[PDB]
Amino acid sequence: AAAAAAAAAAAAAAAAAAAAAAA
Amino acid sequence: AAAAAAAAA
Amino acid sequence: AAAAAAAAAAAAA
Repeated sequence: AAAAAAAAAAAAAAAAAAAAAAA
Repeated sequence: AAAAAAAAA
Repeated sequence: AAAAAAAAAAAAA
């Protein structure tokens, strides 16, 4: 469960980085 | 990635 | 699954 959560967190971070690049 | 976001804020 | 979740989140936003 913890691992899954971590993965999710990682995924969210990647999405944020992509948004910044677009701006 | 998370660290970079914090710096921007 | 993770990808799906992400997509869902995006949709929600």
